[PDB]
Amino acid sequence: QRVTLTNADKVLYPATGTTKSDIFDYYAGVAEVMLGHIAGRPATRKRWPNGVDQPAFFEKQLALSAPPWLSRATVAHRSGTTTYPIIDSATGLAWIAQQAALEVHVPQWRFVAEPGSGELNPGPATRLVFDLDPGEGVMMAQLAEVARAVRDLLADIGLVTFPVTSGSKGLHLYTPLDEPVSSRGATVLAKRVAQRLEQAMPALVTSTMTKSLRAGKVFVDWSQNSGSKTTIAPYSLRGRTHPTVAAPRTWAELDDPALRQLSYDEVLTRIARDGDLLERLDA
Ligand SMILES: Nc1nc2c(ncn2[C@@H]2O[C@H](COP(=O)(O)OP(=O)(O)OP(=O)(O)O)[C@@H](O)[C@H]2O)c(=O)[nH]1
Ligand SMILES: [Mn+2]
Repeated sequence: QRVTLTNADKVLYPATGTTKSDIFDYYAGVAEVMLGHIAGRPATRKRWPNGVDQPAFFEKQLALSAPPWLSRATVAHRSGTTTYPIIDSATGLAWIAQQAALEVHVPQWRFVAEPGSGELNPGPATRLVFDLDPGEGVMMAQLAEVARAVRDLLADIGLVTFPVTSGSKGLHLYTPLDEPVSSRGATVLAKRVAQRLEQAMPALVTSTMTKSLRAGKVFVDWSQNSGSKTTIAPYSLRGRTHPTVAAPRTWAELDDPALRQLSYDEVLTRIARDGDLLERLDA
């Protein structure tokens, strides 16, 4: 289990001078809190080899050159088969940094080992996710109000919801599923939540993607519960002008109208103070 960090001094975020080495330091720093929420999941790497002012790609297939110690599993998609890495150790996060994989994206299900053969196949959804996107003119205050409304509807079912500022423009919400549920079943439940909210507050919420009608509304994207979709991992850096993070928040923080995205240094400071706000999500 060995990684050599090359171009450690290469700036990946020109705006802030943040380097590959800084990204390595960050991922080392968040390893203990981040690994639980990506354990057992295929990791998709969004890479910016020349930094955030240069092109990115969304890399799913594991390269032939990938180190032999990386855990991996295969997924049959509608075209064929893809081998993914599974990130489950500090060394794995060191590899992520070396790859300039600023963002780590995962589905809401984990691999499960076969009864007799120990072969890894996709298992049930372990959590629901909601991806909340602000339409034009929509401020953080409205995103937070809609997030509370999602939380309340799920609370009517005895489900708990954890808020995450995405690091980009919106909010992500996670709710742990106590009993096993298929990704199909998860997508149905999430869609019904979204639709219920849109019916209750059609001027403030939409459950459909079409952008012509998104202005003034929060689009509550329920579709990333699909087995074939991903959502950025909690604690992931973002490939944006600033090295912001998909940062777990408290509901009390969401009562602040000045609510904003957090930078990676802030997230480290918060972990030092409070540990993992998502500790109960994948326990
Ligand atoms: N195919 C593909 N999917 C992507 C790519 N980048 C992100 N995704 C996925 O597309 C969806 C939206 O991702 P993003 O655009 O990063 O949105 P976000 O993290 O919710 O950030 P904001 O909406 O800006 O707050 C998620 O399902 C991601 O896993 C990409 O380059 N290619
Ligand atoms: Mn979004």
